[PDB]
Amino acid sequence: TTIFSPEGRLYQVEYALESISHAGTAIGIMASDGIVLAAERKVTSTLLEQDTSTEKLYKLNDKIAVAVAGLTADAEILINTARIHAQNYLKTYNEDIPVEILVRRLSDIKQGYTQHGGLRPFGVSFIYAGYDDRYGYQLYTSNPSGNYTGWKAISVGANTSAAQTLLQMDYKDDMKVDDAIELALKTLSKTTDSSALTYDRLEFATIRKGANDGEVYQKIFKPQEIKDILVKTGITKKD
Amino acid sequence: LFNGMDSTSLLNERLQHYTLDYVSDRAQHMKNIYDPSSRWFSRSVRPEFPIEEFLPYKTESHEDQAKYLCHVLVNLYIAISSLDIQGLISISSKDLADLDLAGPDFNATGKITAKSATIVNVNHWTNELKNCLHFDFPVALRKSLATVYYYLSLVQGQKVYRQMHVDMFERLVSLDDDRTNFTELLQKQGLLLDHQIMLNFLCEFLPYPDPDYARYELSSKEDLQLFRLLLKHAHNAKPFFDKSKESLLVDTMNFLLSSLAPSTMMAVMPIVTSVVPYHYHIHSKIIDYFPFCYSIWSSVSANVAIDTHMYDFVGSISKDVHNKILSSEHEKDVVGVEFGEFGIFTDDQMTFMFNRLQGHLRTDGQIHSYSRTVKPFVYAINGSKKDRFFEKLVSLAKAIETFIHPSNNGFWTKPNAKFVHAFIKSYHGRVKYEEDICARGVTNGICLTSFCHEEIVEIFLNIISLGSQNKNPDIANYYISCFAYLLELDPSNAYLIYDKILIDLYDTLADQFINSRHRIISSLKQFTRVIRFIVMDKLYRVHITNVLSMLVSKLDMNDTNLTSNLINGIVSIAAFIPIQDLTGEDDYISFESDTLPLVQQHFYHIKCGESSKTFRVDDELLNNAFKASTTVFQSMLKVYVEKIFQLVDVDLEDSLVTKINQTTMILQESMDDKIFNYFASLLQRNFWSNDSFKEKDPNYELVTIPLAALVRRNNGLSKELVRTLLFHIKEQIKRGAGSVRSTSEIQQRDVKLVLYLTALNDVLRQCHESLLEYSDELITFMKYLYDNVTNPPLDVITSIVIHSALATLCTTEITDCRLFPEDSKIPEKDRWGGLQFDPRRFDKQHLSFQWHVPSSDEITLSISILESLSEYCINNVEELMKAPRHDSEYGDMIQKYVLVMTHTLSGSSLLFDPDFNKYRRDLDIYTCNYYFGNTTEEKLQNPQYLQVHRVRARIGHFFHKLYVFLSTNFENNTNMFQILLHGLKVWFTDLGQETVFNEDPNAFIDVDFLENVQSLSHVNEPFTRTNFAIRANSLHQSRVLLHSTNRKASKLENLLLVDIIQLATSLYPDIYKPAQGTLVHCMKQLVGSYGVVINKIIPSLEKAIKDHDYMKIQVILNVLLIKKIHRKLMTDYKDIGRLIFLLIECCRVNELEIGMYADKILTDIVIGIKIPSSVCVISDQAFLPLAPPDGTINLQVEAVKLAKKKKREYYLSLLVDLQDKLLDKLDNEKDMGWKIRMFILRFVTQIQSNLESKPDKRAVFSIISQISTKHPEIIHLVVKSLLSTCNKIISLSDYEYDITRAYKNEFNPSFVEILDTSTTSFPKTFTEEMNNFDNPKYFIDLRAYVGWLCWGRLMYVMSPKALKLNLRENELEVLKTAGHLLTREFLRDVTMNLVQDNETRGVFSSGNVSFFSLVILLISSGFCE
Amino acid sequence: PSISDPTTLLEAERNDPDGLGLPLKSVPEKVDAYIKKQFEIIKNLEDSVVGLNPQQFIKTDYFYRTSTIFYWIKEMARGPNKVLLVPYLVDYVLPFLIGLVKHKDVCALASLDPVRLYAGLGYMPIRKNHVAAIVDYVCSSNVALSSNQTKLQLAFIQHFLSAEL
Repeated sequence: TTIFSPEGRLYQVEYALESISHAGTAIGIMASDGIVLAAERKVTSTLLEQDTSTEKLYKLNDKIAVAVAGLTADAEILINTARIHAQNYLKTYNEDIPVEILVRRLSDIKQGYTQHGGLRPFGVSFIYAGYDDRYGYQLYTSNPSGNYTGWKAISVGANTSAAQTLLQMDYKDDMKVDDAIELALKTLSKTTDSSALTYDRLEFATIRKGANDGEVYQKIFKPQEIKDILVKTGITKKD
Repeated sequence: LFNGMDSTSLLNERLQHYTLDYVSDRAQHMKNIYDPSSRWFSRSVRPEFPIEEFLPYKTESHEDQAKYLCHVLVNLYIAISSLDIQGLISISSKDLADLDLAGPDFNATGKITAKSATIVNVNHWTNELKNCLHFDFPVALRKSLATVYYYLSLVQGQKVYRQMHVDMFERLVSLDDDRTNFTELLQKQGLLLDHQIMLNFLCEFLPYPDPDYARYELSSKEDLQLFRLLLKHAHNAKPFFDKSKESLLVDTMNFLLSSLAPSTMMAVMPIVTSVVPYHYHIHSKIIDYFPFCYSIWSSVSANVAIDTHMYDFVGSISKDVHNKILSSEHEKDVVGVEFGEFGIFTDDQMTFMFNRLQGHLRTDGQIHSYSRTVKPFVYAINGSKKDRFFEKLVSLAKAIETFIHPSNNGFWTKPNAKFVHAFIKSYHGRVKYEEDICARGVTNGICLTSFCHEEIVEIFLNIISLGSQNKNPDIANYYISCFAYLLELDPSNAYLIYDKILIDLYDTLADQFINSRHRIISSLKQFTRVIRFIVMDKLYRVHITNVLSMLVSKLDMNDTNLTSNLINGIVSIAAFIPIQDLTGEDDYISFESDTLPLVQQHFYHIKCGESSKTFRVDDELLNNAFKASTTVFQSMLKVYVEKIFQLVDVDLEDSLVTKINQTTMILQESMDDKIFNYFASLLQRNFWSNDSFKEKDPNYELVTIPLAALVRRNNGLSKELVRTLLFHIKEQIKRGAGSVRSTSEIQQRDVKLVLYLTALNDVLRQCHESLLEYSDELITFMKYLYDNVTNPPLDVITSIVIHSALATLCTTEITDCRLFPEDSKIPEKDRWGGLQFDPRRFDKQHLSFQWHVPSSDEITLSISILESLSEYCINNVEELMKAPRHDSEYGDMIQKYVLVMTHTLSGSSLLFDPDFNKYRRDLDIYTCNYYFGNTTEEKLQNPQYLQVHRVRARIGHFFHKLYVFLSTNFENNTNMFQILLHGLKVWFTDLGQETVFNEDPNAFIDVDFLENVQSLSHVNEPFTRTNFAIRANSLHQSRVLLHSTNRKASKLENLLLVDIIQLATSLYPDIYKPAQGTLVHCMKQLVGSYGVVINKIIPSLEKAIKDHDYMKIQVILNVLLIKKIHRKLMTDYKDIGRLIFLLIECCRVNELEIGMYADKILTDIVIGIKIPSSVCVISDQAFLPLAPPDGTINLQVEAVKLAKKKKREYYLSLLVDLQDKLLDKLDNEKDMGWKIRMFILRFVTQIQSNLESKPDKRAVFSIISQISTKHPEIIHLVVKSLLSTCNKIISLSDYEYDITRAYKNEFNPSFVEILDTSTTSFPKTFTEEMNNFDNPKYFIDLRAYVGWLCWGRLMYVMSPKALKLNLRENELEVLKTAGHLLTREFLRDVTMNLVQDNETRGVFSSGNVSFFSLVILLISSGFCE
Repeated sequence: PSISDPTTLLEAERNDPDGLGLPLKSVPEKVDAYIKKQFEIIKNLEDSVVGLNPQQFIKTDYFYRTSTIFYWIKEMARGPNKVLLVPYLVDYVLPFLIGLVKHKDVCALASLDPVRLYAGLGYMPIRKNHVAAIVDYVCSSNVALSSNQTKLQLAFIQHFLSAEL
């Protein structure tokens, strides 16, 4: 009902934070030449359509992606608002939206749903990723409170604490995107509740530069490409 | 028989040693059992209601109760003198050669036959003795048992079930068991118990000089729970500490006083309250420590932790001196302790406590236990010098009066409500304690007078009036509960309480409070509490039938809460009053012309402002107005039935529907035959001529349970009621009811058919022998009902007809619950209160109940119905087994006959017998009434016993023939598997007792409901004939449900259990969840059944993992998580080995949520149980009191010591083997991820940290090498497991390889020395030693306490000289293996990984500090480089 | 108290005929004289503040002494030390606290609360011996008190009488 606890703390935000603390794990890592996003997906359903095109990971425009921990129903309302804002910026300025302007845009909407008592807050945590000329490769996180922070590597959702410790000891400022592929897969295999990692339990993506000077490219990996980085990395659930 | 107890002359000398050598006459034994001067004397008070003499069959002989107890005591002795107080080793009857059971270890249930098996578990045989305590045994055998359960409750070294052992001593020393104070009888027998074993165990909760050797610490929840449990045992045993040891009080105080400091306050104060006895010698008295308690208490603010122990102390000392002054024993025990104005309290102490008492009710709320708080004040009052005490109580009540008032809610409300209730309850407990001394002796003049009960009403009447109007209804109930205690004192002031409750009750029923729902509800609550006292007084009794008809006419279909409070009043009126016309053919009498005039005059007098003591009327007018009051009952019942038919359509709660059935039946049992005949002809006319079954889901029970209660009272009504019902059933089937299919709902076209069928089911369950008349007709109607209706929801109802028909014929139960019997018993018509407060309430001529005991004609009908309806259903399904169809009809037909075959097994359930499979001793203490006889000899010499068993078997064989049919043709079809599983559940469970249909609402009055209505605190059996009747019914019912059904299989149970195990493993949730519940129940029924279940589930998981049978694997892991299977895994070392490797293979199945369930099971297997190696620190008095005279039992306890020892070692060789096979898997598999790798670490850590387990350097190397995984949590687990393995090696040196020193007080390690602080200059030696940094003479790590208040005890201290280890070779090699791997590089990357995990938490860990302290030992010992 | 013997403790507590024993804790005589000397230093330093405004009162040695003894009383009045303070009530502590109440702007510049402290001292565990001296002190009429001090004395007599019902 958006009233303070006597400590000056918001009960609804704390309960929304309890909800996302169950909501599946996501890791993001910022290499010297690209960003990696990975998310672990609890497929307890055989008849759920794996090889559906998205669940945890989404495009916001041609150079920005997100991972979702939380309610996917809540996330998709924010994701569409961010997509509309990215194209409305591109229409106005003829230029691609800077990552800080969009990440904090979704952090200002999520704060409003925490102040007015007719609205429940959004049960979603986002690990944003992208490139722009103002900064370069940027990795941000945002949570049900409307707080947002810049990171070199971060986890959200379940098992955050184990994942942050594993990131901290292996992360290097000068590492390449293929080292961040390896690291994010290792971290998730060293954090997972499921017995071993496999291509349908895993959502993956990258924000590389490629060979051509003007390019930045956002491969949100199809299952067969994820099977290749799995067998190359030594996670290798292979015949 | 292992025990030797088959010998007649050993039984004879055992019986005589246990003093169970009773005289063979019932009459002479029942005489000398209550004679203080007799060899066999178990009770000082004779029971007023001998509840087992009112049964219609021969309960077991005192000779056979003696025989049963003697068997229990030799087996309880063998269990304790064999030293296995944890019970887990599970010695087999096979281990007798070298010269299978579940439940009892925690949360036990009793297998009450003394059969050929001997189990040697202390937890099993104490549960048998808890059941034996239902009968009697001499106080000299009670002395022995109180001695045993004292020392057996103080055992150390293993994980005993201490809580039921403490509660066993508490039952043996009871202050009230049928008004007998067994502590004072045991004190007269000369029971003496050792305070030093208790005091020492409580002193293990004091701070120990080395942090590493402190055996118990508060804040840890298990040790806090253990402390609270031993404190309870210290309180219960305190009265048996020896009077003649004159120094005991002063020496125990001298020890505890000197131990008192801020660190020890929370231990020492409860130890002082609990252990120190109240002895009163010429020189030393417990009252000398009042100045000391007032010194602690007077110097601190009100705090719950300090205040609860000192109210308990001074309260129980006050109660003891008061009790000793009233008893004759004060000339021995309290001479020179005079009772004063305030008891033992001086004026300043009582002035202080009254100030401290209001200090909590008005300012700080610091009370926890109110019954302890009020006890100094209740036992302060001198009944001959009272005026200065009552002057403090009027001024206490005046201080708190404003904090009671209903608009003043806050923190003080719960304090005040509970203080008022506890003071009034406790004062009434004092009054009724000393009234009982007065009744058989003399009055001391410290005893309270009438003037004191008057003064108490004058103080508390306004308080109870204000507090009963509270906004919280549980707070209001505390004050409303006080009125009954104030009326039970019989004060001269009692008119003040009755006048108030009449005024408010007339003002509610006249709608004067219509805006104020708390006045409506609280006045109904107040009136309900006092009906039983208003009924006895000749003036206020004129009001009750006027109130009864006003309550009945006010019953409501909208307000379910008002209806509940009206029904409380109506049943409370009904339970105490005879619903009878008392008019003497006085043709002048009328309610309108005598009663209602006088009621208006009394009410008008009372409401003017006058007391009822001013109201004058002739006894002639009063008796005419009372007699006239009884003529109004038939019009009240007309409105009652009319309201009951309106409640059939209301959306009621099950609790209120049940309460409405209870009031309707209590009314019927209170009627004379005149009023009841009118009500019975009124309950059947309205039933046929109703407009009252309209809604989707009617309350059929509200009319059909009343019709069945008519038929319970009068068998003659059944013929026309049943005949008319079955005519109305046949008509509804002809109109097409039940001919349109639906599933999970009764259609609205079927509601009248459901009414007549449920009315038929209920009426049949009460027909008893009236069924013989129309039995043929009912059987031919039952066939017709199975032929003509096929809707699945109606099959459950139509099949329950046979249950109810069969059940009546073979059930033993009370027919008569009447308030007054027969229309023909001797009590005069002056009986308006139900004899509740008379001596003749207990009279055998008042309590001549009448029972349905089954006839030979009714059993012959029962067997005839059973075999006819079962043959019918077998033959009908077998004709559908030819040519199956997938049609919806085909399934619903199969379900019907299978359902019918489940309700022929119910009801006839009382004819089956668990022991039939043994035939082709056994002392059953509970003699549930059987028909074929209690002996094997009787049972098999009746051909109806064999005929009944033949049918059970033939229905069971049909359920297997059906399971193969359904699994081959219809393996998807869930509802007929659910019906089959319910058929199998009933077939496995209901042998000789009824377990389904046991707890659902029925046409007997509820014993808990009538006990809640008629029970009154500190009053003995304040009950009427209805309540005595249903208590005698409850007794026989208990014996039937306490009769043990555990048995060994006959091949048919195994075939059917294997089908239950298959269905429990099935892939459909709707089959497996029922089947797993059935499996739990069928395991309870069979011995060794867990072995048969795990023998099937382990191979099946192995086959499923091989086959990639995802779905089945997760179902199997849900079977392993069944509490009964899961708990048995922990104590099953032979199959846990193969289970663990199979769960490790399951931990790499990536599908569904498998691996996550196997991880949960493996996480729980880390709480597996180890066996202490000869770690049993016990007194010989834990078993020597029960040692029989004979030479043979010594040799048998020596045999069990040896055999069990081998089993313990065999379980310790399986865990060592499993450790080695997991470490093998840990080193061999370089790629095993982390969750599984961390399962080998925790499991090996638990085996390597236990003191019984031998050290192993490969464990240490393998666990240390997991640093190389770089996983944070594996590194945390490695430092913790290294530390735990080395703290064991260190302690193996300090205990000097004698593991038992770990569990002995009076052993202190060689680095601990004992200082005598009594020495003549020690107080200054300590302050100059505590200043000494240069050359310390000793040290005190942890916390000091000795010398804060005073010196004088032994202080434990740590010496200056360093801890050099005196280890042996194997221990030296493991520490050198750690020290060799404790490299600079290992330390560097351990510490770096602790730094990086702590980056967000920023905590300080004592586990890391003790790791550097361990490294320093390896450095200083030269093991580390 | 660190009594040399359990029986010497028992005799010493039985020696008061009222059956309430000695105080559980007591200040040793040199420590007692140190405590009393801090208040006598404050009483002699009163001359150094007679003329001056709160802003420079905050800069005096008298105020630094007073602010320290406030924090000492306030910490002694919590937890296990209230009994140590009841011997100093009528001679030093209560006279000191009504003394502070005249300086209401000094109690605003420094966040002191003599009112809440003194009123709260009425709830301390006061012995039967001390009740009569507390009563004679609060029942002493001095015309030297301003309304704030006399209504504080009534506020004490409110939380004292209610805590002495």
